[PDB]
Amino acid sequence: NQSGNKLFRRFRKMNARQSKCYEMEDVLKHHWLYTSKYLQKFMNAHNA
Amino acid sequence: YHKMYRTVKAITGRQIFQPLHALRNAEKVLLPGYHPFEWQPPLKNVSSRTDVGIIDGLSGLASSVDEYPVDTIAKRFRYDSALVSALMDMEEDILEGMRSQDLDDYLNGPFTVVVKESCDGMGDVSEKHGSGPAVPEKAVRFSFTVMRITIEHGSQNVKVFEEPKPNSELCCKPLCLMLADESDHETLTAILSPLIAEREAMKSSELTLEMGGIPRTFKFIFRGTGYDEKLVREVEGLEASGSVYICTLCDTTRLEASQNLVFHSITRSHAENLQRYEVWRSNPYHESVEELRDRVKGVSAKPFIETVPSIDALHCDIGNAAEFYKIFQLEIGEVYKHPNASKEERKRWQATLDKHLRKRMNLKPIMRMNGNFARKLMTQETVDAVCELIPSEERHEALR
Amino acid sequence: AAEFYKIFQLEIGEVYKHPNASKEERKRWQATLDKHLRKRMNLKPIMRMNGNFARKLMTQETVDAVCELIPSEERHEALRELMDLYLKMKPVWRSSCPAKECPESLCQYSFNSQRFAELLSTKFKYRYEGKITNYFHKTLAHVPEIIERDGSIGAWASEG
Amino acid sequence: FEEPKPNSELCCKPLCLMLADESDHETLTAILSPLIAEREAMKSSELTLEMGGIPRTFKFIFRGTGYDEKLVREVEGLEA
Amino acid sequence: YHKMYRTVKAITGRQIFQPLHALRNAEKVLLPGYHPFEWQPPLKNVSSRTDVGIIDGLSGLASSVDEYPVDTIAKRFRYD
DNA sequence: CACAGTGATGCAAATCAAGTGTGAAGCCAGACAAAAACC
DNA sequence: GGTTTTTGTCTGGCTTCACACTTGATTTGCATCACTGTGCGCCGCAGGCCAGATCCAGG
DNA sequence: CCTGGATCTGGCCTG
DNA sequence: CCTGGATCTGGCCTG
DNA sequence: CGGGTTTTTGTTAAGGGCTGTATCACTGTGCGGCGCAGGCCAGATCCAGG
Ligand SMILES: [Ca+2]
Ligand SMILES: [Zn+2]
Repeated sequence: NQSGNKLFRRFRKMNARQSKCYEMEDVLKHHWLYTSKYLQKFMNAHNA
Repeated sequence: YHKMYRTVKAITGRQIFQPLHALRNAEKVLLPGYHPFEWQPPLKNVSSRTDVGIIDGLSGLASSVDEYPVDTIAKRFRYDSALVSALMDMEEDILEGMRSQDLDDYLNGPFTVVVKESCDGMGDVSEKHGSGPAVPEKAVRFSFTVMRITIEHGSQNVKVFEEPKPNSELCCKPLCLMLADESDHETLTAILSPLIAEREAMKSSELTLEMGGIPRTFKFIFRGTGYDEKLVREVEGLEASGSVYICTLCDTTRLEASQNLVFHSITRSHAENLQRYEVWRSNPYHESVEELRDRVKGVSAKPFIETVPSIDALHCDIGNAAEFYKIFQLEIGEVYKHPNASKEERKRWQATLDKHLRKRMNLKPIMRMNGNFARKLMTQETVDAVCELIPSEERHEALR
Repeated sequence: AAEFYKIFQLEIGEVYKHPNASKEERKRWQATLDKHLRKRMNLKPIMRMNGNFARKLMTQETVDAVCELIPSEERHEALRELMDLYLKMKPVWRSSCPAKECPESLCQYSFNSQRFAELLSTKFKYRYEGKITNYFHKTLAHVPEIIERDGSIGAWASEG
Repeated sequence: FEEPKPNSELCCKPLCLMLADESDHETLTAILSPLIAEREAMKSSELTLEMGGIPRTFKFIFRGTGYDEKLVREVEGLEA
Repeated sequence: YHKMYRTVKAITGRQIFQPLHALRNAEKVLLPGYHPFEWQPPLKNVSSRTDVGIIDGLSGLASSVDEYPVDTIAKRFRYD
């Protein structure tokens, strides 16, 4: 969870709309997608 | 990504990457609220509708001026939608685990999932300009991770999934984001109570879910362990951190823990704290204040989050390292022979220890203890560098 | 921006009528201006002025949103024509080439400077009689000479 | 050539990065005096540079505009 | 970049991006210390070496125990 | 009048599936025949 | 003028690729919205709990 | 019984 | 002139 | 059934160049507060020498 807190500041500054009514939705969506394991079997498919 | 794609397509001719909207229309398979599922006992007080994703975290709080004022912003998934999207994400790994454990693929046994909860408040986030509520400058993140998945076969349970990096930043999945104080109780309960409702609902059901052409059934075990000590004291209805009652697992006082120091046993649980708050509130024996606090062993609030009694490991590192840091700073001054000391003598002991730690162990000094400082500090090289500054040698062998 | 912020915070408490006040009264006027400025002008209260706060604060609608808090009408007229003079004078030192972006505001900068100076000396006698901040002196005194010398000031700024 | 967007972050080209304090004067002068020596030398000469098949000739004019009021008062030798 | 290049070459079979040793070798064309140039007259107290890149901004400030304690790190380009 | 993001939305513009039967063009054949940049 | 190169030609006939249009039916591109940050410093704090020193007024 | 200087001392200007 | 409960108070526990 | 026979595919080692991966001491997310540092200067403010 603390490493998730490290991700959260990065996703809040770099991957969100800069509006107070949109930032929590965009940050929640990106942090969902980043931890998604279907998008992680792709990046180590060179190890096949 | 847009200007990378634009440059690659405008230079090399052909379209190697994909445009943005294709990524948008192919990311909806991975967000929650896409797949069908059902619960075989339908869950109490939550709809069976299966296309809800990013919903508001306030759950329709009364935002009128005639009410208790709210000023926070909260967005959350539904808990069952997040669980099914996580399981359909881990689908392929589940299949490969059932292959590699010499099982079949077409089983639909009662898969027991064991998941881990974590909640922790962040500080120094900045509210923006513009319209909106008077939002505080903190944040609370509730997130979970899927620790292991077993299945029952024959009479033994085999592990068809076990997470390799349980403390990674890639496996904790976010669930509820809000901007409120960790220690402000009321808005914290106002946001977190729907999540607890969904959890105590789905703790007694069987999720049926299609995994590659076959329906399969999952049961769940929730383990709340990713909580720091302060939040366990706050939401488990126990007292504050500096009380006479220290441990969140056993019933002992601070002076008793310095006389026995080893032999205890775990006694605190969630049902016990609920019954003890009922004892405190009802006062069914008509005792005084202090005899009642002895009777209830420090429970003075209603516990509203069920958790497992355990030990946070990271903060155990940091706390033990700061306690050893104070021991080192107190041994170079020989406080066992100078039991009285000024402020400035202790300040000078601290400055001497800081200079010698930078000279020896290449450590810059910090006021807030970290984890890397804690791992670099708890060596034998640091006790050699500190033993260089003690005049005695009995203190040398004791520190060693 | 910080000097106009102190002028607003000092004009709320009618210091021209009450030349003495405790620091708690200054704190009360600060909290009044801050919560009313979050309410009516969407600016959260900040500790250090930055450039975006200066860009949103130096508008006529900020004067329109602060003159509700101050009672007198002569004070409204003084603040309004003060901000009008300052916004006549700002695009000369902010434009990257002011002789080809705003020559009409450039050619009469001296008149707006003298009008701003006499409105500081007369209507705001309680603050700028015997002392003046440096950037006010640089702004009112020199910049026709600098814009004759080089050509621009916002091009030779330091935001890069 | 004219810099079209002069206050960009794409055109402030870095030259020297030091881990000093601008309050400190000794280390600031010690690090910074080579660059001032080079600049003072380059103010009075010509550069010959081969630019697309042809040798061409340059000469420079340095303008120190990008200092705040505190650093100008602390460097040019005036009072605080 | 290494992750992106590696998995794009692993998926498409082709080599769309260059490996980063080729990026490093094509990087030095634009870093300082590449081109020939001639000052006219030569610059005072400036060497005529034309291959000087990232140098220590201390410029050989004496770091012994006997004299003034310096505690800064600096890196700089030669100005010309 | 700082300036390059920050992502979702929505409107416009570009492409394309399809019929079948046309035009336009590259190019095979070996050989016959002028421009031209050097001695 | 020689010498080799460098482009030109032929007509019969072969495949190869573009297009004639239209009406959805997509796919792809680009503005638009209201905001961000870099513009300054400093140190232990906050929150809470509790043994122990002050204290202050009534017997 | 000042009183004329030493000496604080809080306000103001820039980051 | 006690003197024993009010009332600070500074130090220690977690972040 | 298997010698013949034609090709496939490999090894031999001395050099070369491109690409891949290990190695090195380190990072950050673990906590909160505030106007403050530095420098200058007019206005009180104190201190002993009569
Ligand atoms: Ca935290
Ligand atoms: Zn215990």
